[PDB]
Amino acid sequence: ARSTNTFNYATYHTLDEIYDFMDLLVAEHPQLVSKLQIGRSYEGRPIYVLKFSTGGSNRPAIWIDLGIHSREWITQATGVWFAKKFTEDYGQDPSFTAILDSMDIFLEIVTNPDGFAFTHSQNRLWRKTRSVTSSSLCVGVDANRNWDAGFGKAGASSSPCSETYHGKYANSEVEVKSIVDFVKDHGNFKAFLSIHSYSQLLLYPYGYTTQSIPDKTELNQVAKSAVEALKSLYGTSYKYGSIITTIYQASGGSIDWSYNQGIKYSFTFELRDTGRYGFLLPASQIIPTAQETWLGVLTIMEHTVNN
Amino acid sequence: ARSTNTFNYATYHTLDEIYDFMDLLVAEHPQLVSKLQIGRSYEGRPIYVLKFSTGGSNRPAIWIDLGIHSREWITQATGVWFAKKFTEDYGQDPSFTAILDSMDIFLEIVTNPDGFAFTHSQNRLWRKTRSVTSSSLCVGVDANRNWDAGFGKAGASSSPCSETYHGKYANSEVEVKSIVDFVKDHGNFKAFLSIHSYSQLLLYPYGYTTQSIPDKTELNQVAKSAVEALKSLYGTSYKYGSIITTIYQASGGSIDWSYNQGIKYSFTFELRDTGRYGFLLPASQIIPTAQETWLGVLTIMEHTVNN
Amino acid sequence: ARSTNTFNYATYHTLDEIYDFMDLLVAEHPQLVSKLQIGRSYEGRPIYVLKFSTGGSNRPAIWIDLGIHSREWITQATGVWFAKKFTEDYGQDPSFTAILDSMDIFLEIVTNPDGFAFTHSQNRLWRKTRSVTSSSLCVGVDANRNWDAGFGKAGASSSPCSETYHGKYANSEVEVKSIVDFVKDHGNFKAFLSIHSYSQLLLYPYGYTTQSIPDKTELNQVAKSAVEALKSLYGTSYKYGSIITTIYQASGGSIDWSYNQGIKYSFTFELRDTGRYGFLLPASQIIPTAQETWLGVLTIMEHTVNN
Ligand SMILES: O=C(O)[C@H](Cc1ccccc1)CC(O)(O)C[N+](=O)[O-]
Ligand SMILES: O=C(O)[C@H](Cc1ccccc1)CC(O)(O)C[N+](=O)[O-]
Ligand SMILES: O=C(O)[C@H](Cc1ccccc1)CC(O)(O)C[N+](=O)[O-]
Ligand SMILES: [Zn+2]
Ligand SMILES: [Zn+2]
Ligand SMILES: [Zn+2]
Repeated sequence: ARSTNTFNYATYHTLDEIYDFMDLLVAEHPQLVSKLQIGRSYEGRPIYVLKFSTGGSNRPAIWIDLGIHSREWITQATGVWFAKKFTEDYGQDPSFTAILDSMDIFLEIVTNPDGFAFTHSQNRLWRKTRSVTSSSLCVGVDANRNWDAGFGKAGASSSPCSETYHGKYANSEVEVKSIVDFVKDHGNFKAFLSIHSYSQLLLYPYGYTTQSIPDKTELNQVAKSAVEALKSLYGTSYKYGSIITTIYQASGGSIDWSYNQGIKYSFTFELRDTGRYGFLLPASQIIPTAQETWLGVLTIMEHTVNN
Repeated sequence: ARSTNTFNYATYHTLDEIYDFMDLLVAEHPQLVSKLQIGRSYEGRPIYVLKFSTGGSNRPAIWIDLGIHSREWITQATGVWFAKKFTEDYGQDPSFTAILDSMDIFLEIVTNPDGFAFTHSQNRLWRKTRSVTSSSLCVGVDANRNWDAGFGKAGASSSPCSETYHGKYANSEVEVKSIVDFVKDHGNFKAFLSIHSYSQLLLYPYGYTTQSIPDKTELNQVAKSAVEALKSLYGTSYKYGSIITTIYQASGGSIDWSYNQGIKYSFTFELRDTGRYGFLLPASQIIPTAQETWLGVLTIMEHTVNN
Repeated sequence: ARSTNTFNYATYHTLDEIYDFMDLLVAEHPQLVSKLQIGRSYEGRPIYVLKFSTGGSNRPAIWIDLGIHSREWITQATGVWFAKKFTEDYGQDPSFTAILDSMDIFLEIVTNPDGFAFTHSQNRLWRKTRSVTSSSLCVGVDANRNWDAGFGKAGASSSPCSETYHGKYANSEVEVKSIVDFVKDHGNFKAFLSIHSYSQLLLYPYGYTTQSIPDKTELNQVAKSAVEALKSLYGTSYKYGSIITTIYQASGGSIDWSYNQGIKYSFTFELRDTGRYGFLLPASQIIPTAQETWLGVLTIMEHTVNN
């Protein structure tokens, strides 16, 4: 595709195609989008974040990371769609235009590029990073159990060979540390959304502890409204609540870390399909999934701009 | 450097320094080395191939190209080291001497001279050529996606601005066509090796198709022996296999083209570092990388001379 | 015959006559038909596929293979009639024209050329390939038990001398691997039809397992519609259903592999006669069989283009 207008949003793409997509979008919308490299993956691949801004100096921001678990293909596909949608709706949709006129959005489409490349090359269901560390045959860490929020506690595995291995220590994975450094340096993030796939859930803070967050009432209602908005499009039903009470105890998670940094609107989305196809969600559902999910994300952004 | 004996092999050099190196070597070893200009780059720079021969008439040959991707500096540096090594070992090492007594070696140290100059003056990470298309303000083509082997198929970009742009048509880039005309004219090449950088892999034919080559078993055995020889020096671990099964589908590749020309021993090396430094490999690793890679290349040459 | 217009479609032909037929058709309809060589048989004979296309780039396609079992002569004869039929009906029959204006059809008339030549020269009832086994005096493999779908499981024999020998490993037979690679590389096939002879059956996915396919309801109805269309011409009755529930458990089959690749409309046809003549079907039945079978095939293609 020589234009984001010829890019096939209804099909799954490779790392190269998505990175090329990034440059096309920036070339096509230079006053709105820019490409930032926040680090290099374990295998040296550049880690890219698309910044959507209409100006200002470090305006309140919204963080959105997708594909931290490589096999969750619907997320990277949705991230690409999100990127295009932002450029299409700014100056067209009153609400989204208002958000971007006062806030910046940072979108990381492929948070785990080495694993993504691997899902295309050797194993479609690979989910961890591709780091090799100590005296262990196995490879990779579950990057979403590597964050410094209840790191190493129940809800993660200490076995390097486990699919939910948390890594040697908090932030050991460069893919995670790169985000931590960017967000802490920025210092003005108001929302932090992590997109994952399948189970159709919208969860808020703490998977590592049963302690209720100080903002439970508000985040719970924001989640309720977001799920209803998402549902209004195709009838896709999502369940919502805190991570630990909704799915299970899970430690070292991204939104527990961001919420503890003071980023109030921290939520994690588990996208489409409740198991019919699971991680192998048909390409025919990419656009519909992205469209409905957008409604839920926009709902959250709206609460962030007015609060 | 006034002599190839004073040339600093442990540091990265410029195009001028490498070209001057070629003349020093030819002047020092007239009966063994000659400099051939197989064409001119897009920007008019001469394209040089060092020919190592001990006589004969169009003897079976071995082709070795390095630096087709300009930013992969470890390859041009290794290419220079190789040239020097050939002159030191011929007549001394039993095996290499036997190889050059029945075969010629054609070494192209800087296959993409325009890109190389660009990496020194404007962008250290530039990889494509410097050709200027017509309907785009972007520059260059991925020379290793421009060959007439599955040209234009999945595994390359049709967008001129892409880092993996395949170009207008097969062999559009003069840097590629120059090699194609040279090899076709010669008509007696038995080996074709393309040297690239980082990921530590030794790959054989077909990145453009899942079809296994008719000589898969043999090339796989050769690759296995070559990686073990390379590993024997410093313990550097290389993985091997076909391009598509090891990495991913990639079209317009050089060894896919050479193999389809009837050149059985077609391999591509992806040199040192698995991502720690990536393309910015420290100069302190030049000599060790060249040394170990040499063992692997020699292994391939040996299987070519006895078969 | 110097023209496909004088070609005798009511008689059985040799490999050479069919191959010459292909060239005549291509010469007469260059804008619609092209001949592709997708590989070489065990004994080195070219393996040809006729591509019918009105343009486009990698358009959704329909695959049709015939003669994988050499003695099933009615299939190759039907393949020849099919090829001619497509060139006569495009631009004449609204439905077929619509199919070709949006889709490509790939037709392999003689999937097992070595065996075909053998049925003409040595054994009219030979059905396997002609590959030579290392430690065995027996020759050939049952190409339709060599596919990577339940390969080696119940429903095939591991004995080289058996008429249903599955071979050393999945895809061991180049006649099978050639199709696999082509279809995999293409990546946009929507239907995969394999044509065999006698029993008068139309079967859908899974002969190796009793597991019901996710698309059983749709394929079953499509099958019902296809058999009704086929019967409507001469009253030929066909039975339909899954391979395992209709005939018997059979592993390594073509449509089990194609369906598992994501090609929804995968069906296998067992043509005319329920046993009176068996494999030795009279030439006088070639055209009537081809005509009625076409209606069934067209029916499937129609469902493929609208879904
Ligand atoms: O617990 C996990 O690792 C996630 C679910 C999740 C998501 C966010 C916070 C805590 C848990 C599962 C998944 O989304 O990665 C899907 N999966 O690859 O099993
Ligand atoms: O796919 C590529 O373009 C190469 C790897 C490669 C090398 C040979 C044949 C097929 C692929 C990557 C590289 O060696 O050029 C390093 N890079 O990404 O600049
Ligand atoms: O099992 C076979 O070999 C086929 C029947 C068949 C056909 C398709 C998928 C599974 C089985 C019988 C035949 O069509 O090959 C006729 N024959 O016995 O040569
Ligand atoms: Zn996940
Ligand atoms: Zn390279
Ligand atoms: Zn059959």
